[PDB]
Amino acid sequence: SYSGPIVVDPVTRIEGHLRIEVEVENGKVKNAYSSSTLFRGLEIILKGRDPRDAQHFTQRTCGVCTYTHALASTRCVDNAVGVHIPKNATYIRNLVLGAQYLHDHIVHFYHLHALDFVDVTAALKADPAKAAKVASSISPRKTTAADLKAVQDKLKTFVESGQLGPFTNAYFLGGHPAYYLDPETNLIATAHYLEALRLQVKAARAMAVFGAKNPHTQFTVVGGVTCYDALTPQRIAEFEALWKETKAFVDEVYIPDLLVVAAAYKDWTQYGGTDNFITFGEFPKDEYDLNSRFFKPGVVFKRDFKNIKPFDKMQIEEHVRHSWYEGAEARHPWKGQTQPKYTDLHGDDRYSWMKAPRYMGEPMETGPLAQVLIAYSQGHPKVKAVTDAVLAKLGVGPEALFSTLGRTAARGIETAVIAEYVGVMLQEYKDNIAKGDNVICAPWEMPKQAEGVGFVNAPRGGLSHWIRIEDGKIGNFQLVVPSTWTLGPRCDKNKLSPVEASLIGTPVADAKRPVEILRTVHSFDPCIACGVH
Amino acid sequence: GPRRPSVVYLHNAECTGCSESVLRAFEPYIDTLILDTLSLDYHETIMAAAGDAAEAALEQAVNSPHGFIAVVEGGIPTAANGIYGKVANHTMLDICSRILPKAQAVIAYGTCATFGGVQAAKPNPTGAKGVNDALKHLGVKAINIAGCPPNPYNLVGTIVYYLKNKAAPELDSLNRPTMFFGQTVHEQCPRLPHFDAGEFAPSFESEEARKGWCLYELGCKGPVTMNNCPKIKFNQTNWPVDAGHPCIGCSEPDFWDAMTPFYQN
Ligand code: SF4
Ligand code: SF4
Ligand code: F3S
Ligand SMILES: [Mg+2]
Repeated sequence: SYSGPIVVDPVTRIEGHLRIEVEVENGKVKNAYSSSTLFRGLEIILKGRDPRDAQHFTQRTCGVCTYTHALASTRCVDNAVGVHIPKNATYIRNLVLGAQYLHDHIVHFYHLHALDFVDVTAALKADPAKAAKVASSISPRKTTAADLKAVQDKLKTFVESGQLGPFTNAYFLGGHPAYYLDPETNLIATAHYLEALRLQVKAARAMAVFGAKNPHTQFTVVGGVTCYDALTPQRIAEFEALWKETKAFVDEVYIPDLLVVAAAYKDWTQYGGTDNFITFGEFPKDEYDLNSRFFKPGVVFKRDFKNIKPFDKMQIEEHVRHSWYEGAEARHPWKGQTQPKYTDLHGDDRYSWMKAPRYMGEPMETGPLAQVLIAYSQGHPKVKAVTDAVLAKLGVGPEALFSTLGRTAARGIETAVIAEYVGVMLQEYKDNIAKGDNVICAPWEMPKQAEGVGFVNAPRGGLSHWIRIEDGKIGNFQLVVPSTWTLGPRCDKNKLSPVEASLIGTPVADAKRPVEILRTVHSFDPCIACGVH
Repeated sequence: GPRRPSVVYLHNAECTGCSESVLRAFEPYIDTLILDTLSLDYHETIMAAAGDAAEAALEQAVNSPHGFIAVVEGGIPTAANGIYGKVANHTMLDICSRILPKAQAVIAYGTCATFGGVQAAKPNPTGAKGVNDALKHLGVKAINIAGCPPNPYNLVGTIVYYLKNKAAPELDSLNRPTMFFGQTVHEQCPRLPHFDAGEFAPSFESEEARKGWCLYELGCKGPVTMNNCPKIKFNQTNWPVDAGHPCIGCSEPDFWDAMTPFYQN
């Protein structure tokens, strides 16, 4: 078994530019470093600009989690100027965000994560009749042998061309000891990967119905939204049809596949756990009360879910000691600093362009596992029902959630819960219009001096944008992004970040093809343009 | 089947919104594009291989005797000898300098790759440049498909034209295809009769905005922006002004600095 270093650079099937370094001893990871290798400096660029312009710049933090930063910046400036947006603006903003979750998580599972678990080439060996019986046993949607043979025939032609394209040099080519699925399950997953390529077009289109376009929506303003056409029955019906189809795919395709893969990889309940969790809540009734959100905020330390702590936004500090910025002083983001200073890999013990956010000094996982576990522990009835059903189907106890497998399952749970909740929000929105409320934007005034903060729980977790307005301009603007929490480096107390800590203990069967490292890293759904900005 | 043309897709200083836009391809869809039309031989967002295996896949594609087309997303950071952006511990400037002169054709996809984009906005701490600007000394002349992100119709149409004709289509003075970028957004806009009548919405909350009046007083950059947004739309369904929001000028060079404040004209 292997002892020595392993470097994965680039980590593919993420957003952005990540280098993972590990030290392996006798076949298990004993140390890890998360190195983000692109900086853009959007916070520097924003200084001095009109606060109304911020959302347009910050949306370009990330086009995978598109919309989320426009929403965070608009919430931030809304908050700074003290505007209470109309009910319909909250509904429309919430509906577009719900649609973003569905798009993002579907694409993550199939197009980013699944090639760590699915040997596409082994699908060529499959018996399509057996595969169809399996597929039809796990879903109410019935699949026939001919349906899957059509996929197998297309794949065969592609592989026999010799041009493997995105599968070139895959870790599974020729077989790999860490790839466990049978040919039939590989064929089912491959068929659904291909189906998801077309389904995600619809899921993204749902955002454009109200939000102009995807990627990079263009319907938010300080004070509300601009899309008067979103009040019309025709646009609402268009959104509703796309949502319904997307939800059917979640319920009938994604969740069953997630469960069939998780059952085959149950050993992955043993790896990739973390200690502490933070979440901001999402889908407000009241833009100024996080506790009015469908998912509520909370903080948990050392897996102590009986003692959820309230979220105190003043307990966030972003460290730079192990990052490529000047000095070593952590800052709260209303006093944030973005002062690049590169020292190369491990120069002066610095190894990333991400800052290292800490909450009360602790490294915090954020994202679906945090949102799901915290909501479960707050008694959220929909999250409890789906989570319990998933654990029962897999035949595991709640402890299994603290793992790479658990995190992957939580992403599915979140998707299912949000898919259902979008229908509730949609009905509430219709009901509001029917009462005669046709207002979508409220007037406001720019203060010369103000502070503001906006909170979004994005697909990867707790996103916050922080503004200091001075002379009516951007004095300071700081983004603290979910992947910054999860994938940032060590802090000035030398505490490993969640991704780094989670990698300790990872087995590596073949150091040339370290798929186990990818499985854990991908389970966090890294977004490095987000983390660094 | 016939050999499919090889595409090497590079990611520099980018947000991945351009990659995501390609996933939105419609008739043809992205599955058809990568199974039938093209061979997508390197693409960090979706490729199976990682690390050394991904680097080897890149080398295999670039050195193929069959040739390749490069599609490039993101600006190239040039400050401090390129160190603000690295892949496999090589600067993006070095990677693009080595690869792009070997391509049979280069397409710069998105305003970042074409013109420098969001990270090139003042004060441009990373010294980000568009592809042609960064690599002019090497003779690279990428076809520029602008927008933040562009319409994926425009990428697919350019690729199809090149494969059929073995040449770039007619290009404008910013190296953008005239078949997509030959008209202003504004001359194509449904609100143009209101513009002509001097019927401007004074605020987003106004009855005039509700009635679909022109967004020029609220900052619309349609009159100074070349793109096909009102014609093709996005996602087969909408575009900014039809969603009630001004155009921000996102297919134009330097738009982050030239078109701001976004809510003024
Ligand atoms: S052009 Fe816009 S959407 Fe494309 S990579 Fe640049 S910032 Fe992102
Ligand atoms: S809304 Fe914009 S693009 Fe349309 S007519 Fe007015 S200025 Fe022109
Ligand atoms: S902002 Fe961009 S997407 Fe079209 S409408 Fe204006 S050129
Ligand atoms: Mg920041």
